[PDB]
This record gives sequence, structure tokens and C-alpha cells, in this order.
Amino acid sequence: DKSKLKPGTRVALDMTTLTIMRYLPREVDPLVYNMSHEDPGNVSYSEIGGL
Amino acid sequence: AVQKVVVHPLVLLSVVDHFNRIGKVGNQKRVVGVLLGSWQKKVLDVSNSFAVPFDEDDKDDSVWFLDHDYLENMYGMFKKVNARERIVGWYHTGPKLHKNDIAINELMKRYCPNSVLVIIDVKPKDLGLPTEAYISVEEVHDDGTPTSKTFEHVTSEIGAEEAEEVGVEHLLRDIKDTTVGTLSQRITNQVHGLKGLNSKLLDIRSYLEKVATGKLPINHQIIYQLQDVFNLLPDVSLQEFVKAFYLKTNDQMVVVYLASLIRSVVALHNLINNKIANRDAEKKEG
Amino acid sequence: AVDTAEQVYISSLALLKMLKHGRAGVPMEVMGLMLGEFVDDYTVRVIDVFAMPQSGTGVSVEAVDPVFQAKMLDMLKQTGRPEMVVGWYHSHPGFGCWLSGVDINTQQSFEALSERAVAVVVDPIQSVKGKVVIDAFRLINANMMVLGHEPRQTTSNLGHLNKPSIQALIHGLNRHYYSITINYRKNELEQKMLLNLHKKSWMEGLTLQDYSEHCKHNESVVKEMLELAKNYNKAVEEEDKMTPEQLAIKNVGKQDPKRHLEEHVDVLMTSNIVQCLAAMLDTVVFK
Amino acid sequence: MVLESTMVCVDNSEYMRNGDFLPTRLQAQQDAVNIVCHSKTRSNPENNVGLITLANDCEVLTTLTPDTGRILSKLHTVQPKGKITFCTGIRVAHLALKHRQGKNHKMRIIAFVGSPVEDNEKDLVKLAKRLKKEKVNVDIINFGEEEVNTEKLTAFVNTLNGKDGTGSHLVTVPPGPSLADALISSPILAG
Ligand SMILES: [Zn+2]
Repeated sequence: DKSKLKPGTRVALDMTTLTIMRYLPREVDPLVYNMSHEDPGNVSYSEIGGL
Repeated sequence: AVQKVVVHPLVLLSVVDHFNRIGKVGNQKRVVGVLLGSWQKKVLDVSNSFAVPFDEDDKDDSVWFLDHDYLENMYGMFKKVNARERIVGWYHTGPKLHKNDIAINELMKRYCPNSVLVIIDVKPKDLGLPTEAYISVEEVHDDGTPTSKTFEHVTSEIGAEEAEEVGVEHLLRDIKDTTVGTLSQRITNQVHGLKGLNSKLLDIRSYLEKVATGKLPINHQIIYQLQDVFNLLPDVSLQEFVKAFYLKTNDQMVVVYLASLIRSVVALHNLINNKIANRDAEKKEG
Repeated sequence: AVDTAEQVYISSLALLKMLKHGRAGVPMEVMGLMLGEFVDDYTVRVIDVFAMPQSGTGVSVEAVDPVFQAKMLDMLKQTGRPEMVVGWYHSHPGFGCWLSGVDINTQQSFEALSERAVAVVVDPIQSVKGKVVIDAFRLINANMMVLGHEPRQTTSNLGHLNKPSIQALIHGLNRHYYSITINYRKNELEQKMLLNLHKKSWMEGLTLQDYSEHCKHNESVVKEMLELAKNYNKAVEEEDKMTPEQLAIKNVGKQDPKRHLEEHVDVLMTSNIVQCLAAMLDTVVFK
Repeated sequence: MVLESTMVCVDNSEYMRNGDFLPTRLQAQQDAVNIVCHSKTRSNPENNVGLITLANDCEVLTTLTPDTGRILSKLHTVQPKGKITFCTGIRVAHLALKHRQGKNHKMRIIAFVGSPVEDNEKDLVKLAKRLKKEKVNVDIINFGEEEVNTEKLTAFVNTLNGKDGTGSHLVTVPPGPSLADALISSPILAG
């Protein structure tokens, strides 16, 4: 699908012959993913008071 | 419905090698096989083919056999090694349009909707292209039996491919009339094209031979086109077409005069570039 | 023994099979089978090649299914004519040609079947017209390399005619396999029917080529040909000056009027004369 | 085992169109074909059985295969209706017999007639001496109803086993709608 290789997208290559094998979606580096969903803190508006 | 076809040298040789590999039959055999390929943008394409096991006898010549086990298994193999590749139609070796080639297409029309045929040549000599392709219609006129399954020749050409041109141009090494200058058009269509008009000229002369002697259908659907030709014959030398011609050309030879006029100045400048080269070489070198 | 004068004959069709199937799945090392008559101790004549579909994704050579080649071997048996498997191939795509360690294994599985099996590498990128590049190979015994003994006993000035590539020389080249000089078999029965059919116009030069825009295009060249000739009235005048080698290196940033001029003179010339003569024949031929 | 390739010629003509035989003519000769391909298959795994007809349209309904399931599926709703043409049954048999897997195999055909024929004995004696020159051994088994005493058929099989052939057979139809298994019990026991 050579119509789908946009200027800007992220793709995979070959090591030896150096050809394009597969288009890929966008990625999210480790730092962010471990910024996303690591709070199991379940405090509520009931606990806070005064403001 | 389908505009034109594209034929590769791989299938083109790939009939002929089969004609060799049954060529030990000696007596009589036609090569019949299955044509494979795609078609896109209403442009027919042909990529691959093979041949079916096939025999025929002249006594009671309405009997034919296509091994559908060989057909299903080998096309299943070809689908497996290439899912992009698929069926496109068929071909027979086609010297002179054999009789079973009216319902071979009906035998295998359940595979391809526009199950197209290809007629080729095994003794190649002509002044044209020895590749033919018809298309099935069962068109209805307005007299006699209507629905008549008549094949109709769609135009044909040999298609190239960037992969196969390496092998084609490698297998030529023989003659190549490149440096297409003022000469290559003169021979690719001005010498040869008049002979292209010669055969189509002679063809209606050969059909014309029924004057009181030949076959039984007289004219009906042949002479409206011929009468249309003789009506469509062009204008004679009376008008401005002469003065527009004369007028036309007269403009073109101006540009010819300018171009030839500059060419001589170019070569003269090269002569000065030569003089400077040899003179300042004689006294310096010695 | 052999005399490095083996001289493989092949075909006129199998080259097309090798480039097509080697080209369609080109970044993966595709493969298939070779199929021809095995003539005498020196030569071999491999007339046909059918390919094999892959096993899975991955750049390698997969495997061989004797169910599949057992059936496909019999399809032509009950349809065309019997042949014999002689060799096999794979495809170093844009590499050149040698034997990998994976290649030498599946070769080694085949030489035990028939001692004169043939390894073949196609390279469907670095070929353009005269350079097809195949260079069929076969293993040599490393046992004799342990013996320190020279095999293959040249009796003919036929082997050392092509110099080996430096990359295959880096690879197993002369320590595990040898090259074979090959050529091709062809006939005028094929030569005519591929020559006479590849590039053929039909009745196209018997046309008039956009009769309004012919003179318009003629204008559309002459107009900038004027200013290009003004540049030719610019570029001559720095002669009787600095040396023409400096008038060679110095002209790699800006265009010259000379070559660019004599291009357009040719284009206008052959553009006009064809339309003139082809315009004038139809006056005679058509009424 | 022994080299042959069994080619059955079924009868889908328009005189195969009643329930005179007890289940169905179609099911009766169908199951007869099933047990004789059990006989040829279970006497020889090499034998493949495909079916042809000798009607107006002599179609290869099933390609010559050692399978039987496609044969069963096509014999389901086969629609046996159309004009018989026996004279092209010879060519549409023998040319497939040249299309077969190997000419080391014995050319054996069984042929089913359950309709009146309109052939010339000159035509089937040209095709019959054609099968003499082609060395072809066909045992023809008649079904249904027929012109009594196989008119031109005794002369055909006579001009098939003639000239030292003397081993081909012609099983005529008994015109009683009985169970056809004992009717064909003789060629399956000995050809
Ligand atoms: Zn490799």
C-alpha cells in the first residue's frame, strides 16, 4: 500500500537489504506510558474540605 | 466493455515452449491453455499461463476435454504462490480459429465473467502483430435468429514491465534501432505503416471475391461500412485546404530554416575550437 | 572428477521465470525448483523452472514440501512431458551472489540426492541490460581443503575466464564452492517473435499530432531559444581569457547555452520534419 | 493393482424419466455405479472413476477422479432430460480415454443404454472398427427399456470383440422393473 506511506509516518526497515517492510502506527516512549496510569489513589471530594 | 489488453513476453514465450513440448506429436495438435492475470481500470492484463491436457479427433470434431482436476489444483497452486494472481481467460494456439472455440468459452465461462481468449502464432511471419484477442457477445441484430454468440476482436498490444525488460533486452543483443532521430518514425510507421495499409487494403479485396463465385451471404452487414468509407473519402484539391496547406507548410519550413541556420554556426564554432587546439599545439609540442 | 569446463546450458524461459518470481517477492529470499534434462558429466540443460511458495514471513529460504513438488512434478507428467529435477535456486536480492551458511545447508541436503545438483542465485536488482547476473554454483568438499589438495584439475582453457567478485571472494568463494560458466540457448523461432512484437506502433505515424498545438509548441520552444541564444551571445565572450580547464570546472553551477542549444535544434528539427512528411503522404494516398 | 482406469458412461437422456424401477432409475443405476466403483476401487486403488453422458450435451460432470463424493453430488439433481446421442458417446468416451493418466492402463468402459437409439450400424461399425484399430475393450450394459434385442448392439459388440478380441460383452436389459443389482451381478463377478 504505497499510497498510504505519508511523508511523516513511522515505518520499519530491513537490516541487510534495507527495504521498507511494514508501516507502523505512532509510538509512546516509556516515560509517558509510565506517566499515564500509575496512580491508584482513590481520594474523593468528600475527603477534601474547606475550599 | 473492456478497452484493450496487455500481454507479456513471459506468456508469449510460455505458449511456444508448450508447443515445443507437445511438438513431438508430429501429426496434429493445437495448444490450448488457461490464461491468468488481472484487469484494472478497464485495461486487461495478462501475466501468467499454463496449458491443459487436451486432445481432439477430426472425425466427430465436436468433442473436447479440459481436465478440471488439473485446472482446480494447478490454479489453486498458483493462487497459493501468488494470491494477487488470478484467472483472466484462456487461449488457444490459433492458426485459423478452430470450431470448438465457440463453446470452449462456454465451457469455462463459469470461471471468469469476461472469459477472454487469445489467438497466437507458432509460425511467426507477418507485417503486423501476431497476437489476437476476441470477446464474447451474443448480440442481437434485427433479422433472423437474434442472440448470436459472435466473438468480437478487441484491440491488442504487447505490454512491457520494468522487471521483464531487463530479460527481454538481455535476450535480444541482436539489433536495436534506437537513436530515434529523424529516421525511426520513417521506418516504424512511414515505410512499414503503408504496408500496414496494404494488408487491410488487400483484405476487403479478398472478401470481395464472392462476386458470383464465393460464399452464400451476400452483404447486409458488410456494405454499410464500405459505403461509409467511400462516402468518407477525403476532400479533393480545390479549396483553401490547398492554400492552408501551402499556407500551413510554409510556416513550418521557416522553423526548419532557423534551426538549420543555427546548426552551421554551432559546428563552425567547434571548428574554431579545433583550430585553437591544433595551432597552439604544433609550436608548443613540436 | 571435473575439469572446470562444465558449461551449463539453460533456456530462454527460465531466466524470465527467475526474474519474475525473484522480483515479485523481492526483499524476501524467494526460491523454487529447477527442471531439465541431465546430459553428460560436463554439461547440463535445465529447460524449465517452477517456483515454490514460502513457509512464513522472514528473510531466509524456508523449506521444501515433497507433497507439493510430488504433485507439481506429476501435473506436467500427466499434462505436458516428463522432465527431471536437476537444480534449485534462491534469491540474494540486492546482494550480488554467494552461498550463505543457510544456503550451503539446503544445498547439502540436495547434493546427497544427486551428486550433480546445481545451486543458482538470481539478483534482480543489479541487472540492467547486459548484466543479468546469475553465476550458478556447487559445493566443494572441505575434506580436500583439510588435505591441502587442489581439486577440479583444469584440462581446458574455459574455467578462468570470468574473474570472481570480491564479495563472493569474501564469502566461501573458493573454499567451499566453485563458479560455473553458463550461456543460453535460443532460436530465430523465438528471436523473431520477440523482436517483431516488443515495441511496435500500429498506424500512429499515419496521424497528424495535435495540429493546432504543433505550431504552438514550435513557438513554445523558439521563444526561450531566443534568450538561450542571448546566453550564447554571453558565453562566447569570456574566451580569449582564462584557460578552458577553468572554463570546464567553472561551469558546474550554471547552464551552458551550447549543449542546451543543440538539444533544442534537434528537437525542433525532428519534431517538424516528421509532421511535414507524414502530413504530405496522406494527400496522395487518400484521394 | 492391475492397470486400468474405469470410465462409466451414465444415461441422462429423456427416456430415463419415470419410476418404473422401484426407488428410482437414477438411484438404482446410481447405487450400481457406487458398488462397481467399490469393486474396482477395492480391487485396485489405482483405478479412478469419472462419469460422462451420451445425451445431447456430453458433459464431463465429474473429472476422472478416485473420489466418489463429487460423483454422488452431481448424481444428486442430475436432471436426466434431453435427447440421446449415442454416436458421439464413442468419441466422448475414447478421447477422454486418451486424456487418462497413463496408456499403460487397460482401456475399459462401461456404457449404459436406457433409451431408443437412432444410430446407423454403418456409423457404429466405422466407430467399431475404429475401436478395433485402437484396441478398445468396452462392455456395454443396457438399462431401463430399449428397442428389444439391442438393435445394432450385438453387431457393435460383435465388431468390438471380433478379430481375436472375443472377450468383450454386451449385457442386455431384461424388460422387467426389478432390482438391478442381480441384473449387474454377472459383469461384477466376471467381465
Ligand atoms: Zn542466499
